[PDB]
Order: sequence, then C-alpha cells, then structure tokens
Amino acid sequence: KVCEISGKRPIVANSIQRRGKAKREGGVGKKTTGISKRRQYPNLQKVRVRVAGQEITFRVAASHIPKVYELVERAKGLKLEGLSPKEIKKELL
Amino acid sequence: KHGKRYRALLEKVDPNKVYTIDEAARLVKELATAKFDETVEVHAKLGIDPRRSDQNVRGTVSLPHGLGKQVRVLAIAKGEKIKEAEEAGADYVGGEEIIQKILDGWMDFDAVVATPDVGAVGSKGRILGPRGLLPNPKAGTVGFNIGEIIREIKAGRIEFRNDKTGAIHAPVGKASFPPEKLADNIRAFIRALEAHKPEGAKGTFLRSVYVTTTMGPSVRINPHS
Amino acid sequence: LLLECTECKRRNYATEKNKRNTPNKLELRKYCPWCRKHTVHREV
RNA sequence: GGGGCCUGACUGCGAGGCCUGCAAGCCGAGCAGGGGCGAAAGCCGGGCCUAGUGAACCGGUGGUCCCGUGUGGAAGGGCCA
RNA sequence: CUGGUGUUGGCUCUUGGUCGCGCCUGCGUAGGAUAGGUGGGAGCCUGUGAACCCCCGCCUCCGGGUGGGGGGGAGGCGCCGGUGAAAUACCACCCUGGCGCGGCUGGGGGCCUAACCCUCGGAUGGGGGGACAGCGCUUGGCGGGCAGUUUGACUGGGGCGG
RNA sequence: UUGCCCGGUGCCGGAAGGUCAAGGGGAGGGGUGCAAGCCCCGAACCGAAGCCCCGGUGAACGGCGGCGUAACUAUAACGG
RNA sequence: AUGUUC
RNA sequence: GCCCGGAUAGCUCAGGGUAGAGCAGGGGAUUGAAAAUCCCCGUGUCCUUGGUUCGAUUCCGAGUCCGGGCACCA
Ligand SMILES: [Mg+2]
Ligand SMILES: [Mg+2]
Ligand SMILES: [Mg+2]
Ligand SMILES: [Mg+2]
Ligand SMILES: [Mg+2]
Ligand SMILES: [Mg+2]
Ligand SMILES: [Mg+2]
Ligand SMILES: [Mg+2]
Repeated sequence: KVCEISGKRPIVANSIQRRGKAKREGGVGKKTTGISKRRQYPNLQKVRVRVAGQEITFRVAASHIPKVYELVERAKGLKLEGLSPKEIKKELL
Repeated sequence: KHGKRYRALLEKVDPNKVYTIDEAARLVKELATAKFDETVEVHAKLGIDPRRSDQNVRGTVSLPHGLGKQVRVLAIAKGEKIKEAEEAGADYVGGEEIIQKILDGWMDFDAVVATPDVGAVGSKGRILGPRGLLPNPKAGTVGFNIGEIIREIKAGRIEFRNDKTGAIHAPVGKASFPPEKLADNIRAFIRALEAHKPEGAKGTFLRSVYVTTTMGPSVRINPHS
Repeated sequence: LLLECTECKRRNYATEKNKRNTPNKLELRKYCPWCRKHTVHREV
C-alpha cells in the first residue's frame, strides 16, 4: 500500500526475461523470452513514536522513516491534546 | 644442528640485507672456510610455472675465467672426428666400441660428448641418462664440431637447468678466484638466464637469487649490480 | 582445416586451407598483396 | 607414370556467351599490376570433367580513402576481407 | 526455496578459505633404511663433549624421522662398496603437506532488548519470541499448480514405413 | 497373506568433491583532459539454494525379461 | 571360527 | 562455447622408469578319491596428437569420444 508521508504507492513494472549473450560481449545479442506485468511495492514499515501523551504509529516507506522524527520534533511548537491520536496524526503537518 | 665452524659464519651475513654482485664476490671467499677449494654456487628461484614444460630454462653458458675445474671429457665418434677430438682436448676417445666398456662399472669421466652419427649411443643411456651425462643437443654436448665443443667445455662451459621446483643452480667458480673474477662470472650467468626467459611467463623472472659455497651459508643478492 | 595468409608483419589476406595432420606446420607461400605489391605470407 | 624449379589455389577487371521463372549456377578470350616455369613458342586466375553444398538476417575477428549527434576525440556503425 | 540488501540494534564465542611469518614435513620395490627436487660436494662433525645406553618434545607409514637434553668420555659420519631409476656426510635454493601465531574474506552459534511478531481478566504497563521471523528491492533455483503455444510435407485415403 | 530388485525417477538424509547468480574483489587494460581527474573494460580469488555426487526409502514412480543339469522320454529340486 | 561327499 | 572428470587386455576394473589383479580356458599342487582351496601360463597402439625427458600410460599443452554443471546456437 501507501507511504503516509511521501505518498509512495505500488507501481506496475514489467519483468523482462532475456536469454542470449549481450552484443556488448560475444554477441548476436539478447532475446526477450517473456515480459510480464508485476508490481513493485514501496518498503512500508511501521513506526511508533511517542508525541504528546498518546503513542501514534505511521505506515511509512523506509526511505522517509526519518521524516517521521523530523515531524515529531517540529510539533513541539503545537498545542497537542485530547485522547485522539487520530487528531494528533492529521495535526502532523 | 650446525657446525661450530658454520655458526661462525652466520655472524658474517645479514639475513635481510641484500648484497651486490661484488659485495657478495668480496664476501664469498671468506665464507669458504672448509678444508678445500670450495665451489661458488649461484641459486635463482624463478618465476615460471615449473609444470609448464616449455617454460623450462635449460641452457649452457660459456664462462670467462672458466670454472677452476678439471672436467674429464669422454668422446664418441667415427671416421676423422675421432682424432679432431683426441686432440682438441679429450682424455678418452673414441669411438663406438667403449659402450661395451660401459659394461658398466666404468664411470671415471665427468662429462660426455658425441657426434650426431652416433643415435645408436642413446639406446644402450639408461645408465648414462639419469646422471645427466648423456650427450644431448638440448644443453651442450652433441655436434659435428666436437672439438669446438670439447674445447669450451674445458674452459668451463656449464649446463644449467631449472628443476621441478622452479629453482635453478650453477657452479660459477671457486672461492679462490679474485672477487673481480667471480663477480664477472656471476654476471655472465644471470645474463644467460635472463636470455633464456621463457617468453610467456608471469611474475618477475628472477624472484630470488643467492650466492653461496659448498659448505657455506648463502647471500641473498641483487642481480644487475 | 580453413585458414588465412598474411603479407609479412601485417594485414592482407587471401585464405585457403590445409589438411593439418598431413603437411601442415606454418603455411609459407609467395603471393601478391593488394596493399604494396608482392610477398611471402604466413598462415593465421 | 617419374623427375626439376615453383605457388597464377594471383590482385584489378572482364568482351562475349552457355544455362535460366527469380535468385543462383557455368565457361571465358583479352587488358593492366606484379609474378612462376620454359632457351623459346608459349603455358599458369587450382585440381580430366560433371557431387564435396546453404539466400538473407544477427553477431565475431583483421584491415580501411568512409560517418562520428554543438566542436575535438571516443563509443558505435560503414566499406574490404 | 536461496544469496545480497532495507526494515536491523547491543555484546560476545569460533570457524573455514587464503597470504606474510615461523616451526615441522617427505616411507613402492630393492637397499644399512623413512632416498621430496635440483645445485654444489671430497670432505664434514666432534672438550662449542663421538659411539653407546637413558628421558623430554613434537612428527609417525609404529619402522622409525626430527629437535633438544641426562649420564658417558673419543670416536662418528661421508667418499669406497652392495642395492637402486636415483644416494647417502655436509651446504644451498626450492609450501610438497601439515601445524602455530597473525593479517585480509567468508560461514555458523550463543547471550541481550529496544525495533519488529505473538500474548496478558484492556496495558504508559506485564509475559513469550527477537534482529531471527514477517514485509520491500534484487539474485539464482524448483515449479503442467497455471498460462500461451508448437507438434512439417510427399503419400494411388490417412497412419506405419519410406 | 502381501515375495524379489533401491540401478533410473521421486521423497528423506548427507558441511568429500564437481559446477553454478547477483554481489565482493580489483592482477592488468582503455577513452579523454596540460594535469589533479572523470568515465569505462577486466584476470586470480571469495560468493547461496540448485543439479551432479554419497546413503536410505516398496502399502514411494516403478521393474520382476530372458545356456547346461536327474532311471529313455519329458521336466528340471541344482548350477551358470 | 567355518569346511561337503564315497 | 566455459569449468570439471573419464578413456588401460575379451568384459569389469587397479595403478616418470615397471603394465597389472579379477572373471573364463589350461597345466600343476592338496585328497585314497571327488569337490572346495592354493600356484603358474598366454592377453594390451595404456583414446589420438604434438611437447618435457636419457626414458611418458604416468608430467605439459593441444584435439577427438564420453560423463557432470553452467553458458548459447546466427
Ligand atoms: Mg536510504
Ligand atoms: Mg557478362
Ligand atoms: Mg529474420
Ligand atoms: Mg553485420
Ligand atoms: Mg562530437
Ligand atoms: Mg525469479
Ligand atoms: Mg498446457
Ligand atoms: Mg540408491
């Protein structure tokens, strides 16, 4: 599925199977022996984090994991409360 | 595990120090402390696959200043050659019939030469061969100019021939030459090796080279010097 | 067995063949080279 | 069938033709370059002849008057083998 | 399924593989017998303590190699000779195959808790697993479970044969 | 009651060996710069599962086809 | 340890 | 194509100077005889090619035919 910070989502990618010897080498060259739809997912991972009273957890891409911590800090200026980790979350940017 | 007499020489070499073809030539005659005129041996570990029989440093080299030795040459030849060889320098010649006198039991010669048209010598050879004395073309000892060969042999023209370990060795004089006269003989030897480098060989050719005596310790040295 | 003929030191070409067991060991042969005219030629 | 020198089992072409749906296959005098044998006339562009073969495409290697993505090179092609 | 890598962090333990480096190591038969290769070699060792008994240590083809050491108190070894394809002292250059310290590159464990995962009469917490598992990207494999397809023409029908 | 045969196939096991991917590694080589450099090629060698290999496995896939010999003949408990 | 027959 | 391995008597297989056991035939030996058992025979291009060597089936390098694994085939 989807990075809550970066918006990365799975994408369609063909997978190409080739045989043969590259022309760069001995040669004649590569022949494609099959091309198939498949998807590539992002590397989503769970990140729990303290913030205010409530805990709150993010589904986020490995690449953007720091950006979570970079949010938590920059939300020390916000006025944060209510048993609503829900709300805390939308309040993060 | 070593002579009182030998351990008194270990003091006079530095293991690590590499010497120079005259530091070593000076140094050598005062490592010849054994009760006779020691021979001065040169030893190269080579950079050949010793297995690749074609990367095989076999040759001879004529040594100026000769060997200081006294090589008793047996010849084998028919018609005319016979005497162009009886004189030329040989000590027993000829001439076909003596292979029966190689009953054997008779080995009192240090080197053997022959004229190509005896072939028939090489058969009977089994006793002459593994002792390294069997006339070859390869290194040394067969030709129709049999006197021309008997001669230079006597002016110590040495065979040399790498072994199954990639090492090679040669007598290059006596510990009683001037040092200027070894040093030169040493230089005449490497020069022969260097020009029997199998063209087709990885690594540096003369990885190591040492100088030493019968009964002495060695000197790790620098060829070219 | 098939085979080239090279003007001596360099290029050029003509190409024949020998029967390898029977008389082959290095094919030597007088032949005209297009480039700079008339020469030996070894095999390759 | 035997012997001596050789390497024309040449490069550049090729008048004219045999065969023939195409494509292919076949024979070839003669000219030039440089050569071989022969005293010379001349003969020699493989084999007495008719089977011993395989379009293109894609690649490989050796050359080389060629193109080289602003320019010089280079990559990579081309052309000849 | 499997390597690599992300999520993935903390300590160890001890393993291959390869190089310096040291120690060692070498056994067909024949033959004094344990003959690694090639030089060199006629002399080498010995009050810097031979022969010969002992005992310590590695190595062992259980024969002995090899290092030291006691005791002993003056000869031993090599050339020679037998055998053998090849000789034996002594000297040198040579991983040939181990071991031991180390570098450099892999491998497998163990312990930890804090990521992850499970769980606890709801828990900021407790317990269990634990950097494994799960999951992302990449490698190669297995893979009629599934898919798309190919499976020639001649021919007294076609097939079989040719 | 359910025999014989574990060669081949499958499954189970197996840290001798063979081969095998990304990746690591860079002996050595190249293109270009006036050069610092910037870009490539690339040899040893290290590198999983797999397959090969070794062992097992039959109520796993399977396989169990074929000269001599006895009171004549025939056959063949018996051998090959 | 085994080791048949007339 | 790359890396590994194999090729030795009729078959099945062992192994730098030298070619072997085994099976089957034949002599012997053992037994009072017969079996079992023991001994001795005769058998090779050591795949082919060039190298190294005084010598090669053995070591080297190539090649062919097989086997294993991996490339791939215009
Ligand atoms: Mg990142
Ligand atoms: Mg025409
Ligand atoms: Mg096409
Ligand atoms: Mg093309
Ligand atoms: Mg340009
Ligand atoms: Mg895959
Ligand atoms: Mg189907
Ligand atoms: Mg089995």
